[PDB]
Order: sequence, then C-alpha cells, then structure tokens
Amino acid sequence: SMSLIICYYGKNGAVIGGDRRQIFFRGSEENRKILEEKLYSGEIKSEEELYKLAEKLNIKIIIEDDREKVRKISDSVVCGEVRSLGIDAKRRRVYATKGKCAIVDILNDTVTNQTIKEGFGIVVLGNRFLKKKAEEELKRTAKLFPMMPIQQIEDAIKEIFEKLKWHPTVSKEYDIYSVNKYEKNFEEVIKKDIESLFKYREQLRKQLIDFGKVMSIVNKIVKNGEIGVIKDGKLHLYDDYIAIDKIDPNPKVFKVVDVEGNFKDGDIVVIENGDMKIKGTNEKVTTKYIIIHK
Repeated sequence: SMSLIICYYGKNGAVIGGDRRQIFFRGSEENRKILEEKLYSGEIKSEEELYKLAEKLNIKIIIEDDREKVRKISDSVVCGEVRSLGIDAKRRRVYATKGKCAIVDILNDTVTNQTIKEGFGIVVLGNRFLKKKAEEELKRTAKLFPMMPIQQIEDAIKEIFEKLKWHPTVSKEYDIYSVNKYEKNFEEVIKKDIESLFKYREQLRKQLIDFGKVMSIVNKIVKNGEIGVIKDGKLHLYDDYIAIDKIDPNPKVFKVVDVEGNFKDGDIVVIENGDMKIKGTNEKVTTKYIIIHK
C-alpha cells in the first residue's frame, strides 16, 4: 500500500527512492477505512498506536516489508510503483531516465492514464501525510537538483527518507537508485515492463480458472444415478455421464470405463449415495475412474 516514492529526473539523470512496506488489514470494511484515514492523515504516529487502535476496531494487521517498490531496470531506467490490491488491482508506476519521466496508471489489466514528462522535475507518490512532508522537505533542495551531482541528489533523497521513516507506513529499509544515461527507447522499455505485468496477471488468472475447473469437477461427482450398461466387461456410460482418470483441471475423459465385480453384459450400473453397484443384483462395482455429471 501507499508509503512514499520520490523520483527525480533531469538533465543529469534520474534518481528514485522508495521503501518496501505493505499493510494488510483483515476485518470490517468500515473499520478498515477508519484505520486507513488516521494512518494516512498523520494522526497515527507509530506502530504501537497503529496496533492499539486496530485491536480496538477488531482489525488484524499484517505488515510485510519484502515488497521492493522501486527498481533499477538498467543503466538508463529506474522505476517505482504504488499499488492497492483489493477487489481491483490499482497501480501507479513511475519510470524515469535522464531528462524524462513517465507515470502510468493501471486498473487491473487496463492502462487508464499515462503521463510523459521531459525536462526536469520531481514526482512524489504516497499517502497524503508523507507526500506533503516530502514535498515540504523537498522545497529546500529541489531547486538545486539540476545543478547537483547525482550522488548529492541521492543524499538529499535519503535524508528525506531518514527524516520520515519513523512513520509506520514506511519500512525499516528503503532503496535508492540512480541512473545517468539516456534511454533511447524509453517508451518501449515501459511497454515491455507493462506487458510483463499483464503476462503475470494472465498466469494468475489461469491458475484461478484451473482451480475453478477442479472445484467444478468435484461438485459434479455423481452421488446418485443410473449411469450406464455393462458390455465387454466395461461400463458404457449414458449420455449424461462421463468418466475421468483423476481430479485435475483438464483430465482424460472416458465414455467407456473399466470396471470390476460380479456382473454380466446388459447389467445396468447405478450409484446410490456414492456407492456404485449393479441395478437389481445390488452387487458391488469398483473402478479406478471417477464418474461425473456431463
């Protein structure tokens, strides 16, 4: 979630800093909201205040600080991201190279806004409180950045992260990266990075689709039915039914199923309460396969 990213771009290069902290809340949507407002307004000054207020509101907190939010893609490009994963996956990414910066907004699998900037400036992403304080701290050095060596800008940005990291939306560790080369294919590099996000999301989607196929197979298992007729020692299933070799997202399907037991050709196979037997005789029918409704 929203902590702090600070990004400079100018003729001397680009510099980005960001922390790593994510906070997950579990509990009522309304109390969640109350907690976030106080967290992002500056009312909540420490972790102890946060944990205390959360327990009073019946919200469980999970803080995870393994989220790298800024990266260095190459000699010429740095980037950062803020995001909110809820019902919707909301992201705002900043990319920067010497002399240029881009901001891209993404809702789920759609780019909803983009901004490209050339010249020099600063982009601050994060919560209101930290955004404002960083901007306030920045107004004292930001004018000087275009005339500074890169290391001094790094330092100026570190200083701001040192001054603000007491805040509980910030991790203990933060990352600073800079580049001093111009990326000639800036837009392509951004495009490729964004496509990777979409590929990754399409993979998660496939995993969830597969889970749903499996659950759907499990709910379709036959507990009751007249399912077919014995022929050549095999169960020839009726149209409403099919067999599968195992519970899997895309299993081998069978209409004609190897079975064992005391029956003969023309005997009708039934299942009642999940017990497979011969109609009339009531003799037991075993199989390796799983029978499901079409």
